[PDB]
Amino acid sequence: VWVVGMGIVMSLIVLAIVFGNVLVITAIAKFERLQTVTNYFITSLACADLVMGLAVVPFGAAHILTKTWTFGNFWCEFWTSIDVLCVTASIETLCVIAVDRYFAITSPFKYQSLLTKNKARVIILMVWIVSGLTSFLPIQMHWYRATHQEAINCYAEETCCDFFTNQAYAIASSIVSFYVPLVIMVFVYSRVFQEAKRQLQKIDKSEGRFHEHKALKTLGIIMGTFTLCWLPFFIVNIVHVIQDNLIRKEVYILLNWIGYVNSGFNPLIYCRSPDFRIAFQELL
Amino acid sequence: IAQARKLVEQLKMEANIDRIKVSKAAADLMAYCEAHAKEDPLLTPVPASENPFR
Amino acid sequence: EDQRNEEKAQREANKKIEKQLQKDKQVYRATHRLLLLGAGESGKSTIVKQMRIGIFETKFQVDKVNFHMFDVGGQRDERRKWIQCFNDVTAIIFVVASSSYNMVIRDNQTNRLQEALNLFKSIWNNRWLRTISVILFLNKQDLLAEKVLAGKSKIEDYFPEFARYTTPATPEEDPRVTRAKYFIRDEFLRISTASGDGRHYCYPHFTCAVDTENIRRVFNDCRDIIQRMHLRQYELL
Amino acid sequence: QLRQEAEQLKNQIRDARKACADATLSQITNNIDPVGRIQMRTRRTLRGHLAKIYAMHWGTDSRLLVSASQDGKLIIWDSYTTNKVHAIPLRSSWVMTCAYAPSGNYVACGGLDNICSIYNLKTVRVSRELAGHTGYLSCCRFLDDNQIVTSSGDTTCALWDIETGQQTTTFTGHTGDVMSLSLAPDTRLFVSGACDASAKLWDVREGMCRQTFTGHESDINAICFFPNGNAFATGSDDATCRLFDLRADQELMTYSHDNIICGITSVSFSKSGRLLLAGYDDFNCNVWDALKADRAGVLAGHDNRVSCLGVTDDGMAVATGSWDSFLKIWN
Ligand SMILES: Nc1nc2c(ncn2[C@@H]2O[C@H](COP(=O)(O)OP(=O)(O)OP(=O)(O)O)[C@@H](O)[C@H]2O)c(=O)[nH]1
Ligand SMILES: CN[C@@H]1CCc2c(ccc(O)c2O)[C@H]1O
Repeated sequence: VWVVGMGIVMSLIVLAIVFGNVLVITAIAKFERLQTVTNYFITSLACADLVMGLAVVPFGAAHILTKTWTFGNFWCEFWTSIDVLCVTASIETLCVIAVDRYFAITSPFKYQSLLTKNKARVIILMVWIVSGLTSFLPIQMHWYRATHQEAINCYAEETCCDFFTNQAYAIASSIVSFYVPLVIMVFVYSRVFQEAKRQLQKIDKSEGRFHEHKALKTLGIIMGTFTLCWLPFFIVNIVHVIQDNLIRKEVYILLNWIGYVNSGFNPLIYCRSPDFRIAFQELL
Repeated sequence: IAQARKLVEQLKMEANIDRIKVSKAAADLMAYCEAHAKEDPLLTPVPASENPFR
Repeated sequence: EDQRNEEKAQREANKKIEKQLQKDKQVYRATHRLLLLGAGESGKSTIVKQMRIGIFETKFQVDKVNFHMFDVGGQRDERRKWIQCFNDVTAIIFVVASSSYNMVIRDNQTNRLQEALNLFKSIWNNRWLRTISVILFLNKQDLLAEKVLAGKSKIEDYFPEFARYTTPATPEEDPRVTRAKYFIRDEFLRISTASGDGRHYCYPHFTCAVDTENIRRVFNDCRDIIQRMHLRQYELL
Repeated sequence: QLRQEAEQLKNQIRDARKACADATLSQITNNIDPVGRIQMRTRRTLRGHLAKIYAMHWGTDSRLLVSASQDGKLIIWDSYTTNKVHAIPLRSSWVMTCAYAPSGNYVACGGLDNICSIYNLKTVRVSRELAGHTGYLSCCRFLDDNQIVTSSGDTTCALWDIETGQQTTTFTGHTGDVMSLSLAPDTRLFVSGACDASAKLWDVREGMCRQTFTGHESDINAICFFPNGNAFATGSDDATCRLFDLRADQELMTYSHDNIICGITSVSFSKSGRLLLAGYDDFNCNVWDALKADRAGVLAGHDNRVSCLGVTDDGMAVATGSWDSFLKIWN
C-alpha cells in the first residue's frame, strides 16, 4: 500500500541520480572541446554523486522498507562511512567551483597563471583526501560511539543499524562539511554580483540612449537550491545533540533524505551551457 | 595606352589555338579513369593486412 | 627485431619536443595581441611613437602584463583578404582623423570622414570578426576645435544631419566644440550599436597630439573586454 | 579606341569555343555505373599545435608531412607512429603556406611578411631568405632542389633561384590577389587562380600566358590539377567546383548543391582521378564523383573550418587540417 508507493518513488529516484551523472561523465569523455580546467571539478562532483547514488541510496531504501538491517554490523559501518564521505565530498567541490569563478572574474589578467591543468589535479586530490580523512578514519574506528544504554544495545546487536554520535564529532563533522564551505561561497558570489552590477552600469552610461535580472536570477537559483537542500539537516544535526528528545528519528531521517536529492539537481544547474546541450544532442 | 595595347597583344596571342571537340576530351578522361581504376586503394578498400594505418 | 633501437629514439624525440611545446605554450597563453588599423592621414605613426615613449610590431608591458601590437601597412587594397587572420586578437585599435571632415578629396571622394565611416561599417559587419571589440581613437582634437570655433566652414554644409542635432554629457571650453565632438562620436556609436547583438562593444576616446595616457586607456579597455567576456560566458551579463 | 578594339577578338574566341561544343560531358558519361557510398574512418589524430592551421603538404614518400600554424611553428610529423620529428620556430608568426621539397632536404614557408624562407633539414637553420614581393605570399611549390615558384598578393607570380636569391622570370597579367597554384607532373606548365575569378595557364621556361578561363563568379580559393595532365579543378566562394579542360578550352562539369551555401577552401583529386575531394566552411568535407557529379560521402569530425587538404602520392590516405588545431588521417 503506502509501503509500495514509497518504494516506487524511491526506485524512481535512484534512477535519475545514476542517469544524470553517467550522462555528464560520458560527454566530457566523448568530446575534446568540453575538456577544460573548469570541467574537471564538475567531473569530480559527478563521480561523487554517482558513487552516492549507487551505494548509499539503495541500501538505505532497503533498510527503510524492510524495517530491519539484514546485513552484518561491519557492512553497516562501511555504509555509514560511504555516506559521510560522499556527502562531505560533494560540497567542497561546489566551494572550489565558486572560488574558481571568483578568480576568473575578479582577476582577468592572472587567471591563466593562477590555474593550470597540473594544479587542478592537486586541488582535487587534496579535496578528496580531506573528505576521506574525516569519514573513514573516525568511523571504521570507534571514536564516535555514544555512551547511553540504548547506543550500547544497538551497537552490540547485529540486527539494527542506527546512527548514534557524541557532541564532539557531531559538531566537528558539521563544521567541516557545511558551515565552512558556506561563508566562502556567500562572499564569492557577493563580490561577483558587485562586479556584474558595475559592468552593467558602465555599459548603460556609455550607450544607454541608443538602446540586473539575468545575474540576479542565476545567483539566486545557484545559491537557493543548495541552501534549501542542505541547510535544515545540518542544523538539526547539532540541535538533536545539544538538547535531548526534541527531534524524533522520523524527522531526522526525512531531512537527511531531503539532502540526498540535491545530487540529482547538479547536472541541471551546472550543465546548461550550449556546448553541453550540443554534446547531449550528439549522443542519445 | 601601351597597357591598353597589351591587353590587345595578349588577346591576339590566345586567339589562334587549335581546339578539339569536347567529345574527344571526355572520351580520353573516361578511358584514363577506367584504365587506372583498379590501382586506387581509396576507391577500392584493400585488406587490412596491406593497410599501413591499421 | 633489433630495430627496437630506432623506435626508442623516436619516442625520446617526441618527449623532447613536447616539453618545449608546453613551455612555449605557457608564454603564448600569457600574452595579449592587438591590431592597429587606421585610414590615411589619421595620425597612426604619431600615436604609436608617443605610446612607445611588411608588418611592424611593437611590444610593451604595463604592470607586468605583456602586450603585443601589429601595424600592417603593406600597400593599399580595398579587398582585404588578409584580415581573416586577425580573428583571435583581444581588440582592434581604430584611429580616425576627427578634424578632416571638410576635406572632399584624398579624386572627388566622399568627404574623407564618410570613407572612414564606410570602412568602420565594413569592419563591424565582417563574418570572421563577429566577436572582436573596437577601441576608437578620435585623433586630432585641436585642429577640429580650430576649424569649429571662429571657422567659416560649417558641418551642416557637408553633413546635413547636423542641422537638427542637440547635445546629449561631459563637457570639459566652448559650446560649439562639445556639440561638434559629440555629433562626430555619435555618428560612430550608431553604427556600432545598430547590430552589436551584445557580443562586442566599442569604446570611443578623445586623443590629441600631446596626450600621454593612451597606454593606460588601452590597458583599462582590454581589462574591461576580458571581464565582460567572462561575465557573459557564465550567464551573468 | 584601343579598348574598343579588343572585344571583336573576345567575341571571336567565344564563338570558336561555342562552335567546339560538340556535346556535354554528362551526356557522354550516362551509362557509367555509380561508385556507391564511400565510408572513411579516422585512423590517426595529431595534436600539438597551439593555434589554427593554414597549410600542410604531404611528403614525397607518403610517410612524412609538414604543417604550419599561427603560433609561428612548423612541425614535421610521422604518420605511421604519430610522433613528431622536428619543431622549427619562426621569425614572423603569420604564415599562410608551406611546402616540402621532393628530395626531402628542404622546407619552405612564407606569410604576411613578404619574404619566402627555406630551411635545411639535413645539417635546422635558415638557408636562404628570398625577398622582392610587395605583398603577402599565398603559395609556394618546390619545382626542383634549386628553383622555386611563388605566388603573392601583388597580382604577380615569380620563379626564383635559391643559389643567387634573385628572380629569374616574372609572370604578370592578373588583376586581383593570387591565392593558389599547382604544377604539372613534368613541371613544364602551371596554373594559378586569382581573386578576379579567372584562371590562367603559364609556361615556366618562356614566361608567357597561354590560355585563360573565366567561368566563376566569386574569388577562387583553391586549385588542383588532373593526374593525366589535361584538366584541372577549381573551388570558389560561390559554393561551386568546376572542371576545365586545356585542349578543349572550356569547362565540362559543375559540382553544386542547393543545400550548400558556404565556401570552398581546398581541392584535391585521387590517384585514379575518379573522385574529387573538397573542403568546405561548414566544418566538414565532401567527396564527389568526377564523371557523374554526385556526392558519394561526407567526412565529418572537425569542430571548425577546414583550411587544408592533401592526398598521398600512392593514394592510400587523405589528411585534413582545420582551425581546431588538429590533423586527421582518413583511409
Ligand atoms: N595637431 C595634431 N597633428 C597631428 C597629430 N597626429 C598627427 N598629426 C599630423 O600628422 C602629420 C604627420 O605625422 P603623423 O600623423 O605621425 O603621420 P600621418 O600623416 O598621420 O601618416 P599616417 O598616419 O600614415 O596617415 C604631422 O604633420 C602632424 O601635424 C595630433 O595628435 N595632433
Ligand atoms: C547516516 N547519515 C549521516 C549522519 C551524519 C552526517 C551525514 C552527512 C554529513 C555529515 O557531516 C554528517 O555528520 C549523514 O549523511
